[PDB]
Amino acid sequence: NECVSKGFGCLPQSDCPQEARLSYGGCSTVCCDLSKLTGCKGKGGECNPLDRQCKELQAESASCGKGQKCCVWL
Amino acid sequence: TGHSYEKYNNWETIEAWTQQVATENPALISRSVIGTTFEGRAIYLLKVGKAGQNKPAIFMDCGFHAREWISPAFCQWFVREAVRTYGREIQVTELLNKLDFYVLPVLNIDGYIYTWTKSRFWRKTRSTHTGSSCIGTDPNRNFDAGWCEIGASRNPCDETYCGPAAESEKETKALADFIRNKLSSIKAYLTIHSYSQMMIYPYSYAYKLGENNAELNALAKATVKELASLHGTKYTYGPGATTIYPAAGGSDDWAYDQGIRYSFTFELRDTGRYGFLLPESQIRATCEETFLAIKYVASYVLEHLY
Ligand SMILES: [Zn+2]
Repeated sequence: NECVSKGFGCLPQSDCPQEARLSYGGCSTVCCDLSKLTGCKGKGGECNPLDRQCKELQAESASCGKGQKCCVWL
Repeated sequence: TGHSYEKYNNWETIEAWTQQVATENPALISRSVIGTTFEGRAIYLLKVGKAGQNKPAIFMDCGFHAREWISPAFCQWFVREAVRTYGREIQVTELLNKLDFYVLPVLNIDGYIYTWTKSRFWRKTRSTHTGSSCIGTDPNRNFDAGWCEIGASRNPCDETYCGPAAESEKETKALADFIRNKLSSIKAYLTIHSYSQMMIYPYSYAYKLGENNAELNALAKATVKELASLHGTKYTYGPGATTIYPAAGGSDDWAYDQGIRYSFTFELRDTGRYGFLLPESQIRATCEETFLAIKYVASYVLEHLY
């Protein structure tokens, strides 16, 4: 797995924007430059309702939109 | 290109490694299959310890959650360190002569493979159940411990989905079956996750505390100090519901309610800079400090048998 050996990871196309894609093999989806992702999901987070008690990734909560915040499940 | 203890290894390499380590260390390591994943893959368990009569045991698992790659990396590091230092450091010699360690390097194998070749941040299993087209259940919401009551989603598509029923996943049923069968010998249960640098004890499915609470808190406080000895890494600790978040159906709480009085969840490095994507260059230091913690807990358990 070239993608992972080089220190990156595989993601579905819909989760890896064009500028972040890489040419390395190993993925049945696409190799992604994970360090260049932004937003909750880009950090392994999940957008949840504001009243869900969680460990919030606060810097990414704005990316979740209205009534939502970024939780990272550990 | 082959196994390394300071790189993340794909499942095929970890699987090969489990046999190798048994073959290379016949007096200290044997390997078992405790069951099979949703996709039909053998789930391996290593028994680390020297043959003896009626040995008490400590059960440790890694790889509940697919994307938490440092967790399986640590189970692997633990096995090597134990055998490397057996008959050379007095503490470890004593531990392996009087105790067995069951070490489960990856539980969620289907998920782990999926993060390697398809989607790096996958968490759940890869099962399908009737009633939903979404895939996967959170194995750490799938145990019979306040099952699906707080801190768990009923939506199959969510990351904390509890499943259609407790032990709906072959992986969690296999783990629970194994522990139930060995209950009279298993004295501690340790389950390795990442990230956030914490050591957590019951309860996560409610805000209640164990009968044991004061002792668990003191033990945690002492082992995080021991962990910090090496590289200064700071861990917090406490009961799960208030320290991390409510999370019903966890394996730590389930094991504790079976009568295993020492039951902890470890959350390894880091605190979010890399998160799940902990760089390979941090594997050694993370594993070294974590090893000190597990050793400390194991030695405590040896002096507090029940
Ligand atoms: Zn986890």
